[PDB]
Formats: sequence, structure tokens, C-alpha cells
Amino acid sequence: SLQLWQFLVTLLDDPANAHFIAWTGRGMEFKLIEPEEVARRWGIQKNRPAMNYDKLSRSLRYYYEKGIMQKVAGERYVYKFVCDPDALFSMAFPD
Amino acid sequence: SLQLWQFLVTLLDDPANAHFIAWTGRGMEFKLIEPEEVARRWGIQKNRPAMNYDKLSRSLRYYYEKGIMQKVAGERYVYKFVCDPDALFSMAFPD
DNA sequence: ACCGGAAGTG
DNA sequence: ACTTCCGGTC
DNA sequence: ACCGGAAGTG
DNA sequence: ACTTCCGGTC
Ligand SMILES: [Ca+2]
Ligand SMILES: [Ca+2]
Ligand SMILES: [Ca+2]
Ligand SMILES: [Ca+2]
Repeated sequence: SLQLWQFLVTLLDDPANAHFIAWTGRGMEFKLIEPEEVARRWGIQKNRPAMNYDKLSRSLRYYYEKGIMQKVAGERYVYKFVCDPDALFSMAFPD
Repeated sequence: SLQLWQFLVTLLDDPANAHFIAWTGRGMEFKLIEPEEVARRWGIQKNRPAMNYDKLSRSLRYYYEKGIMQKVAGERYVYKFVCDPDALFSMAFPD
């Protein structure tokens, strides 16, 4: 079953979702255009009725410690997957 | 009559006030230890019944544009008078 | 907490 | 020369 | 808006 | 592997 970061990649890959979540075109950077719609869909995925962006974003922040994501500083709702050796290892072989 | 920055200097000079506002000892840096007490006293000074730190701090921020103050980044309630040529001119000859 | 736009006041 | 309000961002 | 501590859950 | 809550800071 899908971890949050994997679920986001499935959303980002499909043009059907571009109105609420999209790759920006710079490396692996992405924007949660409608972050509450991303949250609603993650909530459905996990059977979490009350999921919202506040709580979703906290898991994104935990990904900073895991080394697979970073915030794009000063860009609203914009994050990026990290392009570095530790990030690829963690994403290639998720536990 | 006293401008905000002058009134603060009068407070900072007197040891009687050290519990709510004090020079930190680094150049002209100072801390509003109890910022609402600073606000209450500024309010009395200006006959502004409802003065608070939110509104007082906005005038401090206007002083950034005037060039006589700066925030000390990341230090709670800590500001400094600027030590540079424009600041001294503005403080020596206030309009 | 902090930032700055916007509109206001003898 | 601020005051008030307030939307936006570590 | 964003940050991270703290305590929680099949 | 997050979820929930929430105090703190541009
Ligand atoms: Ca921005
Ligand atoms: Ca490593
Ligand atoms: Ca601090
Ligand atoms: Ca000059």
C-alpha cells in the first residue's frame, strides 16, 4: 500500500490532477495548487475522514528528516523531492 | 513631544524599567521583555487607550524604512537601533 | 511572532 | 508620525 | 504558511 | 509511517 510520497507521485504523474497538484518543471519540484484537495484525496486513500493540509504538511515535514523532501523556501505550497544519494536510496528501497 | 523611538530610549536609560525593557549590551540592541507593558506605557504617553504590541511593533517596522531601527532576526522581541551614517543623521535631527 | 500594504487621523 | 486593521509566512 | 516537539495509533 | 494537536515565528 502507498506511502504519502508515493501517493503524491501517482497524483503528479496524471494530467487529470493538474488543477490541484502539479510538477513545476524544475527538477522534482511540485506545487499543491489546492492543498486541501490533495489532503482530501490522501484522507480517502488512508480512510482518514478529517485529513487536511495542516496535518498532511506535517508528514511532508517529517520527510525532511527522512531526507527525501525539502520545502522550496518562500514559494507557497511548493515542495521538492531531494535529488541526492540518500534520497534515491530511500525512495528506491522504501521500508 | 516624544517620538516612539525617543520614548523607548527614555525607558531603556532608566534601571526602574529593566524588568520590561532593557538594552542587551550588544551595540544598541534592546529587548521588549514585556512588550505589552511597553505598549501600555506608550499608549499612556500618546493618549492611545488601546495600544498593544501588535500596533506598537508596526511603528517599529516603519522605523526599518526610516533607517533608524532593524529587527534582530530570530530573537524574540529584540530590535536594535542602527549604527550607520543615515541612522545617526535621522536621530540627531528628527523632523 | 513577524512582515508590510492600505487607509486612516487635529 | 504614527494608528488601526489585517492577510500572509517558519 | 510554515516549523518542529510531543504523544498517539492494528 | 504517519496522525493529531498545537505553541511559536516573517
Ligand atoms: Ca512567497
Ligand atoms: Ca548518507
Ligand atoms: Ca528564536
Ligand atoms: Ca544615505
